[PDB]
Amino acid sequence: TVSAEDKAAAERSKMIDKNLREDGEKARRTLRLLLLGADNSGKSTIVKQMRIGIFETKFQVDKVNFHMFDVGGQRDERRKWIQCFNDVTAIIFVVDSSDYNRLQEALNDFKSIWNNRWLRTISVILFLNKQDLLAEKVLAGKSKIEDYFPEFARYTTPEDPRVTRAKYFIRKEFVDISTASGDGRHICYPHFTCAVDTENARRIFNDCKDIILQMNLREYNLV
Amino acid sequence: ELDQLRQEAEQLKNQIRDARKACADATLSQITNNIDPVGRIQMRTRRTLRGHLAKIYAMHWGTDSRLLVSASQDGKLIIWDSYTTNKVHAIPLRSSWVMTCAYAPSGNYVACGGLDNICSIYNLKTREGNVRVSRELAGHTGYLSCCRFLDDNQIVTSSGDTTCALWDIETGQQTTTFTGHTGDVMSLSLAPDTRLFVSGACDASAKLWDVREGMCRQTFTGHESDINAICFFPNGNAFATGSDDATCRLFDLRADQELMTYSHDNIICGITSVSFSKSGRLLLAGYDDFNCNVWDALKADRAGVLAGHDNRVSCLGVTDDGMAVATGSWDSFLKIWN
Amino acid sequence: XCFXKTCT
Amino acid sequence: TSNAVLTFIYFVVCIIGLCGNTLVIYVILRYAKMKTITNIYILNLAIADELFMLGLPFLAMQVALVHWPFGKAICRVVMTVDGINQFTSIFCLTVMSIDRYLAVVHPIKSAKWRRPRTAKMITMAVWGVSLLVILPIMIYAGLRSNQWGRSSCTINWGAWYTGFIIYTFILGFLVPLTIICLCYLFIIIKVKSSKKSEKKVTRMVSIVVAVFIFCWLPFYIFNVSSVSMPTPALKGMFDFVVVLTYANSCANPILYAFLSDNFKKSFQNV
Amino acid sequence: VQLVESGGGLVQPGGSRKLSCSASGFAFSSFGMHWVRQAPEKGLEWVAYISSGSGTIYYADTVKGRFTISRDDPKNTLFLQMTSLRSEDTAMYYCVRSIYYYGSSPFDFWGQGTTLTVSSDIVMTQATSSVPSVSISCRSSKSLLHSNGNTYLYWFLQRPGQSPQLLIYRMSNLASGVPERFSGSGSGTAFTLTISRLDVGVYYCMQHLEYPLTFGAGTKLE
Amino acid sequence: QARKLVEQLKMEANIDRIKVSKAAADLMAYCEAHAKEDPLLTPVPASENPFR
Repeated sequence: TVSAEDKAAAERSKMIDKNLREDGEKARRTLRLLLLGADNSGKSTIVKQMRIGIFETKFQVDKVNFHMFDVGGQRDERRKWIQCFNDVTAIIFVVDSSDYNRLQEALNDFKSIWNNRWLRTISVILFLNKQDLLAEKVLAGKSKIEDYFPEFARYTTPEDPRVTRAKYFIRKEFVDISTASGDGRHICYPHFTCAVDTENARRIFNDCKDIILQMNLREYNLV
Repeated sequence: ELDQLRQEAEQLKNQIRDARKACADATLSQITNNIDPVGRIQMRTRRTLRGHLAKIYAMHWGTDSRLLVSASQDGKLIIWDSYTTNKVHAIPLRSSWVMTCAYAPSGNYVACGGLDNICSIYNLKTREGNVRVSRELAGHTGYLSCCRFLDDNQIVTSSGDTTCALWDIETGQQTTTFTGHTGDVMSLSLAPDTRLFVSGACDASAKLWDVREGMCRQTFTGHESDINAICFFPNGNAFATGSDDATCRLFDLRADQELMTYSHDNIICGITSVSFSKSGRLLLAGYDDFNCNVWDALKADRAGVLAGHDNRVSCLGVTDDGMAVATGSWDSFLKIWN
Repeated sequence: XCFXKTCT
Repeated sequence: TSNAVLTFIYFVVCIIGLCGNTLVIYVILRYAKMKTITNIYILNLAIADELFMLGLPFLAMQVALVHWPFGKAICRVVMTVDGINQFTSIFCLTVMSIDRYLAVVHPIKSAKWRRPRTAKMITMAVWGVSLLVILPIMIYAGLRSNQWGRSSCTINWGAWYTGFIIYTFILGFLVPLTIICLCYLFIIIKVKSSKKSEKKVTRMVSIVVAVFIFCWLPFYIFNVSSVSMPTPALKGMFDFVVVLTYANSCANPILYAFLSDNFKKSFQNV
Repeated sequence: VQLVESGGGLVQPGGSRKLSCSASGFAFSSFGMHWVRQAPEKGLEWVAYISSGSGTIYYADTVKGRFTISRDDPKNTLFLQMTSLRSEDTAMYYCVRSIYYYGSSPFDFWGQGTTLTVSSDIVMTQATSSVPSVSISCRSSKSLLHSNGNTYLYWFLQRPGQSPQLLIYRMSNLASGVPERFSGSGSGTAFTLTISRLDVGVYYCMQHLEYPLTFGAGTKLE
Repeated sequence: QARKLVEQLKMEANIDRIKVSKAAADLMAYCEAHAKEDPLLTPVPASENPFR
């Protein structure tokens, strides 16, 4: 029926099949993250702080292995290559709150990303840089907020009351976009950080734990 | 200055439109209404190939219509046999992001590339029973989308920076570069005699190019959104194109005009790949609605549907002999249809 | 009386 | 008169259980493809429940004809298979709850321990343990005459019977109930630590525990009362008790499978 | 690519000896290995075969139960143990390598041998003992053709003072480094080798359809 | 860049056009000539089919 040649071929095929199944486990362990943002923001600074053509970074926390990817180019026309990143655990979006003129671009970018068709399950971690510079610019007194946002004057608050009121105004402004049509499938995490912080990894770890917990609990149908 | 040039361009466009209107004689559907329909066509699966752990982004048939290659996002490139469904070669990759693969007509080299901006060429016929990287080609600013072989010592490459290039393996430098696209290009098709080739981009246009001279002979534009796939008529006188607006279109070279549209009001998702058969009566097209369809190439009527996948289809192919077709999707499975 | 899965 | 009602009850519960378990097994085997871990445990429990109901008509005939005409070699294996299934069902339920605990409480670190190979391996362990546990049930199975003049078969032949009942009571309630309840309590604590999900999960745990207790307690209560201390009322009560014993197998697959969301969509395919 | 064998020695009948060989310059776990012996005044005869990964072991019918074959992959060595030595067990020993898949060319390489001095199946048929455009015929008891469309026959050339090589497999395919003048043809139970523009030696017919492997009688061109 | 654009447009303008009916007839004739060699629409017996 079958010659010896076919028997040897089948044996070779089985020995080929074994190695792929054996090897998949080693790669199925680590965790993956995407990094997105604009220029004039401290991507490199935070990357170097955490550590101590596509570019990738790997690090280790509590015997848990994290990989971080980022892509630069295409003149902010990414509609094509976002479709590849359809299985990552989280996207880290970082923005500077010191500059008052470019915030509208940040809101537009966040609205564009949050409402993508393919990215209907991935969650986002929001980072706000340059807190101290914001405080100094507020204490200078020559910078006005009501000019760019007229509502800020009529807003009511729920080291200085002015800096805290501005911070909470910005936080509400960013968060209010996400809750419009969230539908309970994915959520947002707001944080405040400076340029000399050191405890970012714990925040990332805790947020990843919460994301995995929610996904698993939805899978087992306890709600 | 600029106003006079704009007026001259408008006059040229108006003259071209008037000539195109004058050249139109009668509709194709009326002429082809006399031919009897082929009728209902039904096909069933014969074999299912398995062994991947991620999604699939490429596929290409062999010249003898017995071997094929497959590329995935787990970092592996696999060579498969059709009848016996055994494995011959498995190749690891340096980069984990891959969007295309290419098989040689002689049967000695394979080509791969993706987000890394380098096209890698692998040699299979070596001693010590091993597959080693033969060469690496770099010099593109953006990612790669498609790549074919002209012969054993030539290759054509298409990238996302609105350019195309022609490479020689031995020299390693771009002998010729093709430019003129406003938006990023997606697909690329090659003529049977390897004298001309056609390309499409995201600006809803198609362009024809000559290999020897490197100049754009003709340009076409009739769509509204991105162009996702392109095919070439067996004779060498027509194109079939698919776009994001859920409509397929047929174009002609000599008349420089469209002939027919393929559409239906009950489908809305985009189109991802198209192909013909040997005779030319059938047009195979996959969609995002978890299934594929076959259309009449002349009467423009629905004939048959193929289903069985759980995600969108990404690629499909037809052999030279015309015995069978092959499809793949995001289910990590390949299916051979007869 | 009864034992196991039946009575006497 | 009451015997006809009892036989009707037996037939009805057997039909319902067989139909439900057959539907679940067919749907799981056909379209689900057993991709996820949960389907393994669901399949195992469904198969055990399906095999449990095989012996119901034999006991129905035995209680109807007030005599056993099948012979001596039949009911030995009858009680053997009953002893296997009665324990494998409970052990599978306990292990499934144990698996449920780790996934929620420890998300990251449990991933190494949860692999399809271990899930496949653990399936045979419960069957083996059940067989080893019930080894003595079939070594002393014999017959005994009755007042009406008929012979019925019973179990291993003063206080040895009381010790056997105590052993079965311990191995049937002491371990399973507490280890089922503590895991759900810890789940509640963890989910509340991190406003309608609490109501749903509390309702689920309460209904599960209530159903289990209501189904299982009266049987052991009646057996203990009999062993500690001759009218047809006692026989009728015992028959109804052993009828009620079988409701858990009928009710389990509906409560763990049909109400689950990621089971309807595939059920919509066929 | 080097296959070096150095071991063994002349011992009295009833004794024992060990043979070893080492390989360098190619992957060792990929291939399968064969041990084949030749008498001083006779032809070639297959002895033993071991596969890749040690999945299967095959011993000859006439020497089963007296020999053992094994190998070590980290050390890249292939060895055998001999038991119950006799007078008729004096023959030179060769080791060869092969690889099996779609389009492969097994029996690719032959290594140097070491001389040892001791102190039903298909039967091939050759045209003649020796024959001084040249055609050589070959015949078999049973047709060597299968339903899958392949027919199994190999042509081996032996050169004086040199190891045998491979010329033609499946009587339609030229091995690497073979000039185009050689050719082969045939059909069921009839095989022919043709050479034009004349290289003298002995040419062997080989059968690979079934496990017990039989070599050719031996025809010499002078 | 206007001069290059108008020069390219003028170069592409010089072209020869064909009638629509003739092209449609040519495609119809070519599709009719080779219709006997298509195994997709004419089912083949199991003897010729390799995959069966």
